[PDB]
Amino acid sequence: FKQLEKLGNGTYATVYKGLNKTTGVYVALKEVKLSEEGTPSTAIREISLMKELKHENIVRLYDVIHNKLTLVFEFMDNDLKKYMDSRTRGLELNLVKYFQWQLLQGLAFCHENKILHRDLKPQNLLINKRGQLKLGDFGLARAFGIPVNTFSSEVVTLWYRAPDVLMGSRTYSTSIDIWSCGCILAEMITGKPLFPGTNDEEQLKLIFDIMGTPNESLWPSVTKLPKYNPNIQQRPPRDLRQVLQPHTKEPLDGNLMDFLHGLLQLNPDMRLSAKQALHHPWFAEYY
Amino acid sequence: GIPKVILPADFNKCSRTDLVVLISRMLVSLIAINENSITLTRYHSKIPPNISIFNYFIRLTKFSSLEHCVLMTSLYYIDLLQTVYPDFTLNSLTAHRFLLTATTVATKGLCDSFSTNAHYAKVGGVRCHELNILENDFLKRVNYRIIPRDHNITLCSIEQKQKKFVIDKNSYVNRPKSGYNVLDKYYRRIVQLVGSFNASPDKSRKVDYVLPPN
Repeated sequence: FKQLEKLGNGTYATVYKGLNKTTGVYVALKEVKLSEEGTPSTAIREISLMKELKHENIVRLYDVIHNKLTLVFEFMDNDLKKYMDSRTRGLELNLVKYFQWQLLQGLAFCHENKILHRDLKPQNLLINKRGQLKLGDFGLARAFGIPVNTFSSEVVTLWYRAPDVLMGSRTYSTSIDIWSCGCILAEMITGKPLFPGTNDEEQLKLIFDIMGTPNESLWPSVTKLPKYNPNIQQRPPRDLRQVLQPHTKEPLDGNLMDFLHGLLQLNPDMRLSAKQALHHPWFAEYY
Repeated sequence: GIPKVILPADFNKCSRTDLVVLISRMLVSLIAINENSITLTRYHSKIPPNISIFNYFIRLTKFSSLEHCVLMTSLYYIDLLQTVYPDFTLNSLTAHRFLLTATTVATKGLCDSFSTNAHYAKVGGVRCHELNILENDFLKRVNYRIIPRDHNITLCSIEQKQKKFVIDKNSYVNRPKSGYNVLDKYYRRIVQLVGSFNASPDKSRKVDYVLPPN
């Protein structure tokens, strides 16, 4: 491999674009800093799970190269966040549907192998020159088929985080990823993020200003959440159509809307499953 | 006469002192057999350490907050390494260093709460660097295939670097619990083999262990 351009960054890794020396195949070399922490736990987790996730909608890990450690990922051109910036405005609805198809397809695979991504956002939704969408960066992901005690992790933005997770929940299941999907969706539809919060407190408030405050009645589990407040000013849910429609060039049909509500229930158990999502009347014409 | 504690079906709902006695038991039973039956490895000590496996095992547990599934995983990692690192056999020269290693790869690999190698090396008795290369060794030999799953070992064996022979030697769908049936399988096994008081490390904890016949 011969590196030929840096692409992004973090405190964990420095990512470059390179080339295979047999097939002309372009690759993304992800150099992981290799230390009192030994072999970055984040790598052990990524490398580990990637080997376990082969799908046409999950970025592939080709190999590992060993005082450093380079993760060789299948090179992807840009990402949902970067792809949208290029327009300026939300994407046209036939393209909005297809992208949401691809994301749910790859995630439905994760969830089937009992693995949560945990941090889905448009940067993590990479898109090749050929219009394919693939989930990437499984640093914060876990094989939840291994019943270990769950603690959440510090993330750079909270705009895609489930309200219950933000309320300190440590028994969340596969439903954490479905919330992010409903936010990814609204974003693609409108252009702007659905819950552009600044912090733990604001994000929750911003969810409740639209989704309504939690319905203790049809969600009794919420009273057990560590960051739960019984003395919140109760809010009626604002109907999503009058929030999105003003900022989407095309009319929002009923199907699209039922689908969207199905993803953005407050109560995890009311949240649609990835499998169930892919058989919603909204995706009928794909069959 | 000796106490008779009945364990639960789910190993998580079970005292992790019990698991540390159950595993240690299984460990010295392997150590006896594998021996009473030589290119060295990184898991080799110059001489058998003067601390029994159990007393070393609880220590790691107490002062590194080793979760249950990690304790089960640790045991499993023997069968892994023993199947894919020809050179490696569990024996009174490999137990400790292997254990220290396994333990801290299981945690860092599979868990949400974890320490630094520098923390783990201290409790384990080794220099930090000792543990770093010891951790790196394992990950290379196992090809990072650390998630205990039904077909994991096989897939690890297949993903090895393969000798070319003249004659070639010749999806978790529908599989129960998506192929995460390994750690229970091990839990049930050690209660079946070393569950009674007749194994070898009698000294450790005087108890017979039962598991409801279900």
